[PDB]
Amino acid sequence: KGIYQTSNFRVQPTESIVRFPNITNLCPFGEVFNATRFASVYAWNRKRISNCVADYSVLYNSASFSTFKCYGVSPTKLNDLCFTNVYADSFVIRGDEVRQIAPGQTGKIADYNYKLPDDFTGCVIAWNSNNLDSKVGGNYNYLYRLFRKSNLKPFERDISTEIYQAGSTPCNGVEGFNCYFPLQSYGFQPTNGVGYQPYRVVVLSFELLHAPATVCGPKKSTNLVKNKCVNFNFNGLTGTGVLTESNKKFLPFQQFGRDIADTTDAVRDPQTLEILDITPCSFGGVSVITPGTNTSNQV
Amino acid sequence: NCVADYSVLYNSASFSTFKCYGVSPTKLNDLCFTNVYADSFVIRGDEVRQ
Amino acid sequence: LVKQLSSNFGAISSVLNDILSRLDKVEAEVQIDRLITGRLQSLQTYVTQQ
Amino acid sequence: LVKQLSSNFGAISSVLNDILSRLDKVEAEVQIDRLITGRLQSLQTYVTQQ
Amino acid sequence: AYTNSFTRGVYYPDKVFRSSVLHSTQDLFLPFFSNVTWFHAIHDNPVLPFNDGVYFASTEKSNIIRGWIFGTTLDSKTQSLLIVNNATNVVIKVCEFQFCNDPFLGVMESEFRVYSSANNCTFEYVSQPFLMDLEGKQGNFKNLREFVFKNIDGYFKIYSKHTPINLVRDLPQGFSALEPLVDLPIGINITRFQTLLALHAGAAAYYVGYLQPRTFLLKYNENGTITDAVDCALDPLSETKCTLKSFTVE
Ligand SMILES: *[C@@H]1O[C@H](CO)[C@@H](O)[C@H](O)[C@H]1NC(C)=O
Ligand SMILES: *[C@@H]1O[C@H](CO)[C@@H](O)[C@H](O)[C@H]1NC(C)=O
Ligand SMILES: *[C@@H]1O[C@H](CO)[C@@H](O)[C@H](O)[C@H]1NC(C)=O
Ligand SMILES: *[C@@H]1O[C@H](CO)[C@@H](O)[C@H](O)[C@H]1NC(C)=O
Ligand SMILES: *[C@@H]1O[C@H](CO)[C@@H](O)[C@H](O)[C@H]1NC(C)=O
Ligand SMILES: *[C@@H]1O[C@H](CO)[C@@H](O)[C@H](O)[C@H]1NC(C)=O
Ligand SMILES: *[C@@H]1O[C@H](CO)[C@@H](O)[C@H](O)[C@H]1NC(C)=O
Ligand SMILES: *[C@@H]1O[C@H](CO)[C@@H](O)[C@H](O)[C@H]1NC(C)=O
Repeated sequence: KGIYQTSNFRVQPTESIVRFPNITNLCPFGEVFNATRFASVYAWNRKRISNCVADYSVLYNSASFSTFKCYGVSPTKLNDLCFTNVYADSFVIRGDEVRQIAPGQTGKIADYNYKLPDDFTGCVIAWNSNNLDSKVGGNYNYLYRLFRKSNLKPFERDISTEIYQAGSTPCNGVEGFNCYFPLQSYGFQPTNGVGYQPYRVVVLSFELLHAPATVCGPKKSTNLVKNKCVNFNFNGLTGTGVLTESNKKFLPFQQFGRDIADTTDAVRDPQTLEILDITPCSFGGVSVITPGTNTSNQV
Repeated sequence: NCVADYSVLYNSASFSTFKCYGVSPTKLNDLCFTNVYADSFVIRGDEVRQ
Repeated sequence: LVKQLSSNFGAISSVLNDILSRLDKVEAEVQIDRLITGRLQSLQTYVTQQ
Repeated sequence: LVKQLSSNFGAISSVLNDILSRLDKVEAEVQIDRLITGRLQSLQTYVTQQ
Repeated sequence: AYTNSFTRGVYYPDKVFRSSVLHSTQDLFLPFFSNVTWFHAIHDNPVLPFNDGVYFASTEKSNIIRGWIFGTTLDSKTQSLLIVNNATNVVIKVCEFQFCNDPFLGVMESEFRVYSSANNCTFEYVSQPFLMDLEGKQGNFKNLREFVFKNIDGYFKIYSKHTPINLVRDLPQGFSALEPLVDLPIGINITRFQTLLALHAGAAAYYVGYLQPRTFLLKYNENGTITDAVDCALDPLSETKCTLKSFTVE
C-alpha cells in the first residue's frame, strides 16, 4: 500500500517540421572538381561556395574518387546539414603525400604549404590525375616549397619566393651552397610509379551554423505549425518542442538563442525573420496510488 | 655513446613504412636513451604487417 | 547540475542532437557514450551531496 | 590521495610530463584523458569520505 | 601620447542570443583600464605591429580616417590586405600591393595615392554605394567609431560599433559592446598594419590598443544586450566576481 513513482508521461510529436532557406540554385561543384587547371600546392586556391543548394550524395556515391575522408560530419548526413559558408581548397599533390593532408599529421607539406586545424570539420577528397595533369617530358608546372623558416599555422598561404639562407651567408638570389631556392617541382610522367603520380585533391571546409545559412542540402521545406508539440528541424538543427510566438529582440546577426544547458531556447525562422520560442512539450512523472494487491487491484 | 638525429630518417622520402610505439616521431630529437638496438633483417612485403 | 549539461566531456559537442544530426551511428555511439559517462557522474555527485 | 598520483589508470605512464615529452598531441590527449578521469575520481572519493 | 582605456574593447564573442544571464567566455578582448596610444593628425599614420589582434577606435567629424593596410612586409613581396573607404563604395582587396611613399586619400577628392601596382591578387570585395563626409570641417566630434580586427586560422574578423558622442578630450565614460560585422577568409600572415588618413591638415584623432587572451564575465540583460562586464584578470576583486559568477560579493 502506498504511492510509487513509476514512469514519465511525455507528449510525442504529431508531425515533422523541416525548414531550410528558400534558395533555388545548385552549388557549382562541377566547375571545381572538373577544372581545366588546378593550382599548385604552394599557391593553393580557395573558392567560396555560398548561396546555393548542394547535393553531396552525387560526389560521395560516384565511384571515381581515390579517397573520401570526413571529420566532424558523416558523409550520409550532409544532405540534411547546412552551412553558413563552404570553402574548397583545390590543389595537386603527389600520391604518397595524400596521407599528409590531415589534422594532426606532420611532414614537409603539412607544415610548409598546406596546414589544417586540429579541430577541422569537413572532408578531404582526392583522385588521381595521371591521365590529365601528367605529361611526357614531365609536368613542371607544379611547385611546392621544400624549405621554410617556420612551420605554417592552419590555412596560411605562403606565396613568397624569398631565397632561403641555409646558413648565415646572405644570398640575394644566388644559387650556391648555404643558398637554395624554396621552390621545387615534380616531374610527373605517365610512366612514373603510383606514389609518384599526380593527384587532384580538394578539401571542403564546412562552417557549422553561427549566422544565416546559405549552402543547404537537397531537402524541401514544409509549413510551420505553432502552439503544438512538433519534431522540428531549423537549418539542420533538430529537436522536439512547442513553437510559440516570442518578444525576444534578436539582433540582425543573431540566429539562435540558448538556455543555461546550451539547449536551443528560440530560433529565427530562415524564410520569415521572426523569433519562435521553443518550449519542450509538457511532460512529468507518473505516480500510481494504490492499496496493496492483497486488497484490491484498483489504482 | 653518440648523438642521434631522427629527423633525417623520418623526413627522408625513401621508407615504405615508419611506425612508432610509445614515442612520437617528432619528439625523438628531445628524448634520450640509455641504449638503442637495431634489429636488422629482410622480410617479404606482405609480412611487414606481422 | 544544469550547468553540467553544457560540458563536452571530451565529445565534439555538448548538444546530443547536434551529434546525432551530423554523424552516423558507429562513431556517434562513442561520442554519446562520452556524454553519458560525464552526465551520469554529474548526477551521482549531485545525489551524494543531497 | 597522494599515492594515487602513482597510478597509470591505463595510461602508458603515471607521470604527465613523461607523456607530454615523448608523444605529440593527437594520441597524447587520449593518454592524458585517462589520467584525468582516474585522478578526478580519486579526488571525488576523497571529498566524499571527508 | 597615451590615455587610459575606460571600459572599452568588448565585443559579442559569438552570434547566440542570451538574456538575463552572466556568461563567462575566454577570448581576445581589450583589457579594462589598459593603456591605449593617442595619435594626432594635425600640423600622423605610422606603422604599428599587428600582434594577437588589434583594437582600433576613432572619433570623427569629417571622416579623416578612411582605411587600413595589413600584412608582413608591405612592399609587393608578400600578400597584403587593403581596405579603402572612398566615400561611395567600400573596397576590400587582397593583393601584393606596391604602396606609395606616403599613402593617403587626399582632397573634392581628385587624388588616389595609396598604392601603385596590384598583381597576383587572390581576393576582391566591394560593398554598396553610399555618400560620406568629404569636406574639411571643425568642431566637437559627433560619432565615435570603434573597431576590432583579429586573425584566427586565416579568418580576418572585423567587429564594430558606431555611437554618438559629445566629447573631444578623451574616451566617454560609459559602456558599449561591439557587434560582429565582417569575416574575410584570407589566410595572410599579418605582423604590421597602418591606417589611412584623408589629408587636405586633418583635425581628427584615433586610438590603437592591443588584444590579449583574457577571460571576461559578460552580463546580458533582459533585452539580450551586454550591459556590463568584468575583466577577470584586472584585479583580485574581479577574480572574486568571476569565481562567484556574480557582480555582488557578500
Ligand atoms: C521564399 O520562401 C517563400 C516561402 O513561401 C516562397 O514563397 C518564396 O518564393 C521564396 N523566395 C524565392 C525567391 O523563391
Ligand atoms: C565531372 O565530369 C564527369 C564526366 O565528365 C561527370 O560524370 C561528373 O559528374 C562531373 N562532376 C561534377 C561534380 O559535376
Ligand atoms: C609571419 O611573418 C613574420 C615576419 O614579420 C615571421 O616572423 C613569422 O614567422 C611569420 N609567420 C609564420 C607562420 O611563418
Ligand atoms: C494482506 O494479505 C495477506 C495475505 O493474503 C492477509 O493475510 C492480510 O490480512 C492482508 N492485509 C490486509 C490489511 O487485509
Ligand atoms: C600610459 O603610458 C604613458 C607613457 O608611456 C604614461 O605616462 C601613462 O601614465 C600611462 N597610462 C596608464 C594608464 O598606464
Ligand atoms: C574609390 O576607389 C575605388 C577603388 O576601385 C573605386 O571603385 C571608386 O570609384 C573610387 N571612388 C571615387 C573615385 O569617388
Ligand atoms: C606572380 O605570378 C607570376 C606567374 O607567372 C610570377 O611570374 C610572378 O613572379 C609572381 N609575382 C609577382 C609579384 O608578380
Ligand atoms: C527592453 O526592450 C523594451 C522594448 O520596448 C524596452 O521598453 C525595455 O526598457 C528594454 N529593457 C531595458 C532594461 O531597458
